[PDB]
Amino acid sequence: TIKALRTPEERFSVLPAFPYQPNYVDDLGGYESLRMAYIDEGDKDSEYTFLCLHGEPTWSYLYRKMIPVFTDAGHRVVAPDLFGFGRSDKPIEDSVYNFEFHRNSLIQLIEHLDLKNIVLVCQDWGGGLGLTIPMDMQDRFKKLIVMNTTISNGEPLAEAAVQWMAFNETISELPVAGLVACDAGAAVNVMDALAYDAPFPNKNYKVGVKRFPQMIPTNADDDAVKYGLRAIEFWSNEWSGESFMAIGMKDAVLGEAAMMQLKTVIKGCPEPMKIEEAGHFVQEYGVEVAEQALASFTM
Amino acid sequence: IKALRTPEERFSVLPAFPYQPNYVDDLGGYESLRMAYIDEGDKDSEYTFLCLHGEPTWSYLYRKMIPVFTDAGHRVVAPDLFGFGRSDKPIEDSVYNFEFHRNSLIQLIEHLDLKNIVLVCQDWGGGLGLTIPMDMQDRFKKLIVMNTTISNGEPLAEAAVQWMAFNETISELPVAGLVACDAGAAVNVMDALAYDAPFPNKNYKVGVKRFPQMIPTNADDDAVKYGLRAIEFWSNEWSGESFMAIGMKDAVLGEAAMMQLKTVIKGCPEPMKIEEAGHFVQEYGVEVAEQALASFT
Amino acid sequence: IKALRTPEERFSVLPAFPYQPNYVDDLGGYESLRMAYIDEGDKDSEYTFLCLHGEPTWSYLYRKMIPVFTDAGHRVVAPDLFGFGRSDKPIEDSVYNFEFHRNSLIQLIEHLDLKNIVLVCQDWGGGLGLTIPMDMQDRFKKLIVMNTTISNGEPLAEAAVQWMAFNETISELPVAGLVACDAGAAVNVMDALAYDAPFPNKNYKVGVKRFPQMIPTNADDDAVKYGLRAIEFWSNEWSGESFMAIGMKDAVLGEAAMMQLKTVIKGCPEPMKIEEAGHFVQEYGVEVAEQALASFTMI
Amino acid sequence: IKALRTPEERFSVLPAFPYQPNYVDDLGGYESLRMAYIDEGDKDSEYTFLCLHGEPTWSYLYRKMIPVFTDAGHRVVAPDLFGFGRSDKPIEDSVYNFEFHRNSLIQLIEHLDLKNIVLVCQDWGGGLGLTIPMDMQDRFKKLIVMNTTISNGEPLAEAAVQWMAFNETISELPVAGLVACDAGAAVNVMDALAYDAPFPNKNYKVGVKRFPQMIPTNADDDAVKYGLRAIEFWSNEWSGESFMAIGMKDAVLGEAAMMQLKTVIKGCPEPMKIEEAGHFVQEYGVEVAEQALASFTM
Ligand SMILES: [Cl-]
Ligand SMILES: [Cl-]
Ligand SMILES: [Cl-]
Ligand SMILES: [Cl-]
Ligand SMILES: [Cl-]
Ligand SMILES: [Cl-]
Repeated sequence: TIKALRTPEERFSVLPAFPYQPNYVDDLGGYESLRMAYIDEGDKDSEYTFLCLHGEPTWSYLYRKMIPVFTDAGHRVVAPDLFGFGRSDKPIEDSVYNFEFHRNSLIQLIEHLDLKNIVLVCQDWGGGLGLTIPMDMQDRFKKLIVMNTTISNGEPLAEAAVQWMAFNETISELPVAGLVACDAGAAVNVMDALAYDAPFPNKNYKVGVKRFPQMIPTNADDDAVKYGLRAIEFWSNEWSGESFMAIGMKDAVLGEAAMMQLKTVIKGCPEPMKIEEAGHFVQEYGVEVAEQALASFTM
Repeated sequence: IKALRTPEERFSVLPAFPYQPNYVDDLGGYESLRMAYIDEGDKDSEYTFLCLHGEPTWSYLYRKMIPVFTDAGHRVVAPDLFGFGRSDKPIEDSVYNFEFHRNSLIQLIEHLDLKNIVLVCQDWGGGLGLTIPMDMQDRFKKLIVMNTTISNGEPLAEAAVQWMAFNETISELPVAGLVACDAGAAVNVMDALAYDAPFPNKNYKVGVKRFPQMIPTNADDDAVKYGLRAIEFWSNEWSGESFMAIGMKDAVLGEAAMMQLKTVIKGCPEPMKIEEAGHFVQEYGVEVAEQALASFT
Repeated sequence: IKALRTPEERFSVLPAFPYQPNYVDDLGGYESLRMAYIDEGDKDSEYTFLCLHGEPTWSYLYRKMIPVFTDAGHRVVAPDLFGFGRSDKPIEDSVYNFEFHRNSLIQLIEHLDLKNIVLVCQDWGGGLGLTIPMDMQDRFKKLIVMNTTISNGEPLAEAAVQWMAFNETISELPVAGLVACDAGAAVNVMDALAYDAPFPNKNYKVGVKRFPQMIPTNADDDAVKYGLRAIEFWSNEWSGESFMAIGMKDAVLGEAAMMQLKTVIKGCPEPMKIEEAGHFVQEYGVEVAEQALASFTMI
Repeated sequence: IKALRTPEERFSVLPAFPYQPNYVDDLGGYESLRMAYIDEGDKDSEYTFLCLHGEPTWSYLYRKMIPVFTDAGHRVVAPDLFGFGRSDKPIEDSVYNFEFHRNSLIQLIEHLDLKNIVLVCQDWGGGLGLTIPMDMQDRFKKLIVMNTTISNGEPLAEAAVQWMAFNETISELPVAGLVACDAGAAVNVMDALAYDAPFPNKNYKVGVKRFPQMIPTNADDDAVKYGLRAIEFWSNEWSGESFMAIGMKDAVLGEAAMMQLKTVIKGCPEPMKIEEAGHFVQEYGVEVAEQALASFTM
């Protein structure tokens, strides 16, 4: 009963670099009839499942270069499109989108597919949300691949983050393909730009895109920080898995400085892979990340 | 003419393009269709740089070049074609064609009574604009030409055919995406905002859709009829100064196309070849405007 | 012939080019001048990819292409021209000329009795190499061609004249600098080390100095005499398959020069145009090797 | 001091750096070792921008910044360190060390009697230069800092250790190659020529070889002794204005290392973060010089 738009299917008819048939779930508890799209590739009896979480303003298409590396190695991959993104349904009311709304959708998806032996792969809000999940499902998660992201700790926001919020407030709507192409350079072509704009025929479809910047916590009393501080405890003290970090250096907000701070709270995190040519959207340079992660790991 | 006007709020964040736009809505034949244009520098300047955009851009594309020209004491006129920028946008596909666009520019030129014109063009800016001086010879003095072509009715290159099929298969062209993909580090997200600004949705993009369809496949197309006469004009009648800048990272209208063009422009000096620039040469255009001016008398 | 041999210690750090070099020091006419060449793949392979470098490179330039060819079951031969790479380096200016280089390659071909050759060339690799098949038509089956030209005697374009004057004004050409400037992110500092490795000082660079001087300024030059015959061969006699890849960021031998070249190669398909590649196309050469092979009927 | 002088013909093609060099060869302690330096702008300018290069560069690195400073009515002094640029080049390994370099700069400063100094530094330029104001407090007014660090004795990051082992294992460092790899499109072949110009062969590169060897691995090192006293100075005694520009494409002294540095510079505003710039920030330095000047009260 949540008012939402479904992106017309013709928007997805030209996706040559992402040739997976999407799967759908529309009975997640609390979200009844809101349909979540997700990629599911590799053998269901694979030992390990790579759960690949996107953020703002992307979808599972972002993971198109990483997915084949994981499936070539004999693993399963699950890459959902968050509500408001990709091929998932898109609520049209501002207030529906929040930290809890997104986090719980992922928790429900995980329990719906009964995912186990999970390698969490995350970036941006993918990590902001996703890194807060294993603490409440410890037996499901075994390893972590982390890219440009952060866990909210409630500290005053850096100028770059504040500027980002004010930008998204002032503009008519965010140019989604524009933003990604500006970040990724030669790693994104016009076919990719088409794919990134595909979910959003107009601004009525971009309420989730509008809401993510507004959701960045400005005080310690936000859900993002409440969950965040518990997660930091989990990765520092409870976590006993293997991790791998890849940093896109051309990121003024969640680049090297923010990632190294994050590394300090992930117990066992080895030396990060630092990709000088990569921006915030690390997965556009993600073949070598997926290869090196796998080589580093004991599968 | 049935058309949409882009809401003004779309243009409220343009820090790199701080000109107040001018408007004309009584061009002969286009009555009530409002054309937006930049007009900067002293009206009594010796020379006027007439800067013509193509697909899928607007006068914003010239924002780096304009200050170079005005700093040197000249006037600049940079119109937004109908279907683009802040101009009105016809909603019927048949309204857009080679004559529709060419005549709009001819009318604008006569309306402002532009004289001592330095034609600056690229893409359809040139496809159209390079066909104009032959029919108004005394108004044009010099030429700055960037990645463009004059239609000659020859077989289409494979890249151009692929471009047409792309635009016919997709839902709509990702405007900011395309420019950002082409121009790399020369374009930021504020620029992407500007390029997407004219087009709240695909109903505003009928002109953007039509440009690729207009690429001529028949020697009886107006583009080629005008085109062949233009080639004669630049080769035999033109007596002005010219300067060419080539964005090398262009698979359709790059070096090969530009060198062929140079052969038909009498007096055209050695081109400036910008290895880092793509099709949208004006995003690398400060040094083009500087070198053009230094080369010119 | 008086020459210098680059000290072996210069080549001790080449992790991206882990082939043991072969040597030949009794090529007819070049007695005791030792030519280095890579030779990889089964000797009885159907086809041999003969990969010719130009100014101021060596077989290292082909390091990304070689594994693609050998992983498809073919043999690869990549010589270092005299004055370059691991080959011996004549110290007298006059020894280097079009005939000197061309004949060394002809002698190497006969010495190894190479047959079923796929000619891979660029720069002087092509300027020289594209003139060889007309005098050994039975040996050559296919062609992979990148930013190069065949001399026709026409007045030189301004860029080429500027290149000759710049070479003749400077103390010496900065070898690694030039390649790194051209190839961008496709070359790292380990690659720069490899490109500087042949040349401890300018006494080793007489061949490097001579190549720009050899660009023909009169139609009686050997480059043009052989050149015009070659043009006839590719346009009327040649009956093989070809594939052309153009590095677009090349102000001298880019798109315009390569399209002119295409007109004289009978059967040459639509070129692969690489927007991110410069003159040194082989630094972007994985995809060139892959696509060449896919385009070819390798039987 | 046994040294080589780069033959003058090496510098005959420098169209992007058309300043006539000045020389001093009687710096106290340095025998007749001749140091080259650029000195532009009016000699009586209020402020002098002292622009310090590091490994493996010279004053040429500052060619894009110098005109911005001189256009604004200021003086610029940009020395070539001994072993670099047009300066003389000791041929013995042990002559190069932290003290050797630091004292050369102190002597140059006292020789020209430089006064209202804006310290501009990067790499060893900062490693050395940032340790000088604490012993000449009255002569320094402001700071422009780019990808650099002050030695604190803490464990080396893996990338730094790898950098040292690289320089040990190779025949010699490809100087133009390294700079071109870092700066990309901001450097052309004419620039590559300028960067290789000081070094006809490895005999001229002893200072280039020695800088990586000089990186301190633990707290027992002159770099760190000076370093820890400098950190105190910038944190507690410094009262001037500062401006930081970070080249983000730097795996060693990029955003993480620069933000750590910012914490010890009292009054250091938000850094300018240049996504396209590498370690050699000055190759992207026009906008750094412009924004520094706009940020400053002079
Ligand atoms: Cl719907
Ligand atoms: Cl949808
Ligand atoms: Cl966000
Ligand atoms: Cl078009
Ligand atoms: Cl040459
Ligand atoms: Cl160092």
